Amino acid sequence: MAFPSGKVEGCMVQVTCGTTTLNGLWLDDVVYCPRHVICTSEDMLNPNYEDLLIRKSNHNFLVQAGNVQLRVIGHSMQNCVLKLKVDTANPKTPKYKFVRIQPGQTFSVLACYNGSPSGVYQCAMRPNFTIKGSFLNGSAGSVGFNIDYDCVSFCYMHHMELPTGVHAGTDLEGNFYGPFVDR
Amino acid sequence: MAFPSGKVEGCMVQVTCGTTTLNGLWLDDVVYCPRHVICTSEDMLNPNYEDLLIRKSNHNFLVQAGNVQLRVIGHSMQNCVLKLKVDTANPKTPKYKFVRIQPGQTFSVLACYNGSPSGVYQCAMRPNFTIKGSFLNGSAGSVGFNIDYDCVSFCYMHHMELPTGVHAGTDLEGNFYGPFVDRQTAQA
Repeated sequence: MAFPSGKVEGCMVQVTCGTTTLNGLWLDDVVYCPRHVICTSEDMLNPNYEDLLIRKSNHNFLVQAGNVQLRVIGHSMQNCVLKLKVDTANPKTPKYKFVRIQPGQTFSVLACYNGSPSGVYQCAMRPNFTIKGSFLNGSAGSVGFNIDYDCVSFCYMHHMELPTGVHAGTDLEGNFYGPFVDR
Repeated sequence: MAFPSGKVEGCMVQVTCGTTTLNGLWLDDVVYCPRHVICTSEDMLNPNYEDLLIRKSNHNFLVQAGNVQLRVIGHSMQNCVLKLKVDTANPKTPKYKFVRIQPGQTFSVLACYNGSPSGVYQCAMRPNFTIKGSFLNGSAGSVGFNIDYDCVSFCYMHHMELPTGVHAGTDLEGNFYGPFVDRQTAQA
C-alpha cells in the first residue's frame, strides 16, 4: 500500500530554466530540483556544472507553484541537486527529514508531469539501484517518500531514464543511487 | 496507479458513538459514515437500526476533524449510511459527485483508521460485488474514488469484512454493492 500523498502534493512546484522545465520540491524557503535543469540540448554530453551555475542569474529560474510565481533570491548546488532559495517559505511544509534508503526497501513515489501530481505508486529499488516503472517517464524531479507518524521522510528524487528503460535518481542531498552521473 | 489522495484526505473525520469509533466523510456541513457506528460489538449480530437510532441524540455523536470538534446538530439515516449535519462547513470540500460503479471498474481506496489516512491503493470490484483489500478493524468508513480533472467521484464506502475475508461496502447513497447486509447473522 502506498502512503497518502497529500502532504507531498502541497510541496510540488514547476522549475523552468530556458527550455527545460521539470518538477521541484518546495520545503521552507528552498526549492530542490535536479541540477541538469541548467543544461540544454547540447550541455548533456559533457557539462561544467561549476561554470554553468556561476553563469546563471536568479531571474534565469522560473519557479511556479500552480499559478503563483516564486522569485529566486539565490542558488547553489549540493552534489547533484540544485537548491534555489526563494523569497517566501512554503506554508504547507510538513515535518520532514532526508533519509537514504537501500535496495529492497519500499517507498511511495508521487509521479508528477510538469509540477502536477498524476499518481501514487509503491516501488522498491533493485540491487542495481534502479527502479522499473514507465510511470516515471517525463517526471524528472518527482520524489519518493515514506511517512512515519506526522513526518515525511524524503528518500529519492527522480533524475533521468536510462537507455535500458529503467530509472535513476538521487537522495535529497544529491548523492546518486548506484554508479550513475548526470551526463 | 492510485490517484493522489490529497483532495480526499482533507475530507476524512473520526466519528465516535459510545465506545465505537470509525471514519466519516465530511463534505460541506454534512458527515457521511456507516450507520453501524451506533452499534456496539454485541449489537452487530442482528441489530434493529431504526430502534437503535431513535434512542440516540445529537450529543451522542463525537466528530473530530484533526483536532477540531464538529458539533452534530442533526442526524438522519439514508439506507446504510448515516448523515450527520454539523455546525460548520468543510473549507476543503472539493468539487465532487456521487457515482455508482460496476464490477471490473477500478478506483482508489484511501484506507483510514480513527479518521487518520493510512494508505492508498487501487482496486476493482469483483463480479460478486466484493473487494479484496487490506483493511483492519476500524477501517469502516474509508472511501473509494476516482479523479476526473478536478472533480472527485466518490463511488465506495467500506462497511464490513465478510467471513471469506473479502470486503463489502455501499455507495455514498448508502446502498450496498450486491446483496450484502450490515450485520453478522444471516449474511449473503
